[PDB]
Amino acid sequence: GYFKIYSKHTPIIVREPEDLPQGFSALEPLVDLPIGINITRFQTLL
Amino acid sequence: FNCYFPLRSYSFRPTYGVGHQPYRVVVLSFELLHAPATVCGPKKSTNLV
Repeated sequence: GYFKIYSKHTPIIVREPEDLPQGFSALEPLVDLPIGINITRFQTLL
Repeated sequence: FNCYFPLRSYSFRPTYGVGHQPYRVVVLSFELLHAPATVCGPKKSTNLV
């Protein structure tokens, strides 16, 4: 039921295309939403 | 006439007796669903020894 979000902001210095950074960063939890809703599909918003 | 529409009204005047002087009633209906519990009673604490 619970919906959790993990995130960490990192200042990348590497160029933008196809460069997922070769390193390690542990993502910290932000919130724990006590919803009771099933989730099967998702989409980003821009 | 012969169309008695269902809306009626009250006639509260400030010298009525009990049973006719108006009351304010609210009901707090509780329910337990499959969702996680979000509303709960207070949890008092003690000192730090």
